[PDB]
Amino acid sequence: AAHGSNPEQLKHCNGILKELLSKKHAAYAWPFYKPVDASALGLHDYHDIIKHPMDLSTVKRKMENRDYRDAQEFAADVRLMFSNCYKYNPPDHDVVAMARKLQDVFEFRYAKMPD
Amino acid sequence: AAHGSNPEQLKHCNGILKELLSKKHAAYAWPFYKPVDASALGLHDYHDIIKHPMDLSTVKRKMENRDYRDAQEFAADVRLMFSNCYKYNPPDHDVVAMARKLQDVFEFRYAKMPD
Ligand SMILES: O=c1nc(Nc2cccc(Cl)c2)oc2cc(Cl)oc(=O)c12
Ligand SMILES: O=c1nc(Nc2cccc(Cl)c2)oc2cc(Cl)oc(=O)c12
Repeated sequence: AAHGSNPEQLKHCNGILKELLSKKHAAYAWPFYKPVDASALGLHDYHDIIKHPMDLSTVKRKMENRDYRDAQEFAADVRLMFSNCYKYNPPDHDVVAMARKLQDVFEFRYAKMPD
Repeated sequence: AAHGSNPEQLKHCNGILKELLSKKHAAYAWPFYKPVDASALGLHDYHDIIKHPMDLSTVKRKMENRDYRDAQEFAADVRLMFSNCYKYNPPDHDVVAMARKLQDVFEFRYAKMPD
């Protein structure tokens, strides 16, 4: 159901995406810039636990390829990225605190979606 | 695409839903128990700002009526509820702090989804 709102809402999503990637948030966004390299980090159970990896460079490639048909699809991916982090890591890990901070940035601006 | 996982994942979702409704979290979940009554609260702009209201009693009715076909649909509704709160209220409002606490409960247990 391609709504006329979809392109305008996808622009807002792209703006959020640019912000998450910006230096404003780099101190806590950086773990999510690129796909988790499980072997390089010694996390040999990561791909058994996480069945759908996601990261901001993948979200960016999808946006640039016009893969997302609506804001909801884009939001599901960004939230999947954070969920994977909450699934794999103990709740008191530093990367979890970073994920919650970035997700806070994401959720509050996603909530400002034009409609 | 009804996967064989969908009913088992929908059980996990129903467990999350029961937990969000439980007395364990009542001190911060209560604003989300029932649909926002905008007139009763004097929020005469609420339904201009919020185009898709959502609350836990609606999520519960949908679950009981077998409206959700998958965990993703259920998660989109719960997150919509929180997003509506972040959209309408100033970020330093008490209800926003409550929403973030409840959403924390939701996201960390949603991340434990069987798969
Ligand atoms: O989201 C994650 N991002 C990262 N980034 C990362 C961390 C250290 C070095 C480099 Cl090059 C990248 O690593 C993770 C490790 C674990 Cl255990 O879980 C995760 O969810 C993530
Ligand atoms: O989610 C919300 N839940 C509530 N509950 C609520 C608040 C006071 C009394 C009663 Cl009976 C219910 O009120 C809200 C007011 C505003 Cl401004 O925004 C909101 O998002 C919400």
